[PDB]
Amino acid sequence: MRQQLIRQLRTGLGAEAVNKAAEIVRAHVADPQAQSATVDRFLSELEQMAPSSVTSRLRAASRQSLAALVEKFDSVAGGLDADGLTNLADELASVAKLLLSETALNKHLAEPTDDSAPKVRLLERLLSDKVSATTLDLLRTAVSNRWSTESNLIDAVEHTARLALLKRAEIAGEVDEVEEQLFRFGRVLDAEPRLSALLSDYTTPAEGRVALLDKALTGRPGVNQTAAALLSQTVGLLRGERADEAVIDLAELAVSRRGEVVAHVSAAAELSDAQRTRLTEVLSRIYGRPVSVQLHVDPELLGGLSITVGDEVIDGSIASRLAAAQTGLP
Amino acid sequence: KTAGRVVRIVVDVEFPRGSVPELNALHAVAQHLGDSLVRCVRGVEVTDTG
Amino acid sequence: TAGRVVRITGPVVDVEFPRGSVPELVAQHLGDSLVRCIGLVRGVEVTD
Amino acid sequence: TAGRVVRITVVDVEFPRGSVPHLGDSLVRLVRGVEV
Amino acid sequence: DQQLSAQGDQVRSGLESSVDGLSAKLASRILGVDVNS
Amino acid sequence: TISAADIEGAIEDYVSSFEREEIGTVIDAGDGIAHVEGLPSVMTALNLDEHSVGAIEEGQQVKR
Amino acid sequence: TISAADIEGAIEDYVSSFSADTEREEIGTVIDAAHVEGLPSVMTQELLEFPGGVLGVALNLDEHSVGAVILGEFEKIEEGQQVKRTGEVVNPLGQPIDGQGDIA
Amino acid sequence: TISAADIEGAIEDYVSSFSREEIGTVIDHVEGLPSVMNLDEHSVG
Repeated sequence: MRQQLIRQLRTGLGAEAVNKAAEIVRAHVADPQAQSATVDRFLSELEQMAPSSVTSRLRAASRQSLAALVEKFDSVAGGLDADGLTNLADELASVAKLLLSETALNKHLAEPTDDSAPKVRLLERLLSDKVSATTLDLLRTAVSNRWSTESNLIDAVEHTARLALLKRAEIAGEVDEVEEQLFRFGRVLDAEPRLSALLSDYTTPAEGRVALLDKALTGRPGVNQTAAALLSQTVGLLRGERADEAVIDLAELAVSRRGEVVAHVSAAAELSDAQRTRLTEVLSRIYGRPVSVQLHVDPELLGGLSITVGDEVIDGSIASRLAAAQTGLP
Repeated sequence: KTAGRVVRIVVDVEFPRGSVPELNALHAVAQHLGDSLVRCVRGVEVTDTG
Repeated sequence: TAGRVVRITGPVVDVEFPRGSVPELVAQHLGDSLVRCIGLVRGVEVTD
Repeated sequence: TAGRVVRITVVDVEFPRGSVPHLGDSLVRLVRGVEV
Repeated sequence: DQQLSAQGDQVRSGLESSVDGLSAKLASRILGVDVNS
Repeated sequence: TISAADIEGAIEDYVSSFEREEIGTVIDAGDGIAHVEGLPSVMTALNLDEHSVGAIEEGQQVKR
Repeated sequence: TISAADIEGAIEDYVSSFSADTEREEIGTVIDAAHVEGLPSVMTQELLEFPGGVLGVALNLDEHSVGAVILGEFEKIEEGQQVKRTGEVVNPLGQPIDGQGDIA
Repeated sequence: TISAADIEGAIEDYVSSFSREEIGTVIDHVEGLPSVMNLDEHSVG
């Protein structure tokens, strides 16, 4: 019974002490100098941290076929001009919506078969002249391979379209602009679930949803044209994915094309340019391959950073330290 | 807002992401089925006490 | 040419192999290059 | 206007829309494809 | 237990004085740089 | 991408395209029951449907 | 007699020993309830930590998710929570329930 | 560049753009009848 009382004393003292510590932390970190110092200390820890040695949904057939199709696009899209790329993307999106609309045609174009000649003949007879030669070649390559499910087919086509647009963005040299715009649109779509839900409903006609997107946040004066086109094309062909998740996938793919990895860094406040460069360098060193850092701002962190790449998270948030202290009591 | 709507009728109720009631009383929660659905006229608004 | 564990349901283990390397009866061929063989981690290499 | 066998389990036959003599999608519950 | 309860009520008041030091040290630890407060 | 009713003819052409022998492919096989994709002309192979034929190693060629 | 010296020391040592160093960690998300997406390297029968100190064990593993059996206070589990992997395979956990104290 | 109110203009404009008696069709189960009193998002038992 004595030790029972002692334990009650321990829990009470710990709870009050940790509450006082939390108040002290909150008071001390309100100063922006405190925020910057916390971020700098966490970055130091990050340099001290050891490096990490280490389209998933696609199965074997779909994944291999998509690899073949992306290789084919890389081959064909070598010297195509920017206007040609805008075209090619347009025809690819049109064909994707065609396949989606014509369920029977997609079905017949889906089943794997040892001989690809009948499928190629079918495509040529269908749209030999309705689209340019490069589109014909890409679609022929896409149908030649096998797909685990018919859906993957259209996915592959859609992928190519996105790639094409990204390519012209690269030709424009504004890859950074389009990536930033795509991430911002993903943020606002996630923040406004109603807009995503109204856009993420294929049942309604696609033209109306595209017009809604254009008028709401995509026809704005200060929006990169390539990003707007990519987002409108994505929503137009949308199959049932959440619009915000679709935009996040677009941004992730855009960064992937540059060979980098997206790192979602959550901070209490915005970071300095020097801090941003240091963070990018340390994250690249830890993960090896270069990483592009996207800043979320959340006051509840109280300081530090909460980085996350892939399925891995480095939680330096001060609030996390406070929670650990709360749960670490005897 | 943050009010769900009946989807299937045991009644399945679909809530906005980030507003799913905890495993709660609703007015027109047994399981979280994912995609912000929970299991407890289709489309009637549903509110959570919290 | 070596498979990788895809599902671990107690003793049952679904393993995925490359296209032309599926082992022969591995208690069952689930199709799509998967087989259902009878502290494991998904993705660990499996050798035929 | 003539149906065709799709599954032979019981036989399922698909018919042109508006010609269904009923599993939906115009199906109704030997070589597959023979016209009915 | 009444003697024990009285001891508890006395010691909790006695130790309330030192909570400032413990909380300050804990904040010092979970900030990396010591906080004087 | 205007698509007229040519599709309906085209599919028919495709449907007719598939003198050469009809070879199926085992898609899965367990518990003594196999499924074969292909063999569009196979006679009633217990269960037949638009996907496969319910009659060994995956990928084997199956004679009609 | 309950000397306040030990009373204060039992917390002073903990405070002086608290060091929650940021550890590079692999997480997942509860998709329904619990099934957890992510945790690619989770071992079969691994111990998982859900928010609120809840504990689960990973039994069913597949390409989509991880089925985890919660070892108590399942009512605290919500879709979207973050699940951490402990990396390792009196109540059955060894925690005393009588209340007589701790155990070595 | 984001107002968060022009979004409202667009969304309610579209909702108004949508706006008759509701008629269901037999699928095998009735599709449609969104306001009908075994109900699920696909069809009606």
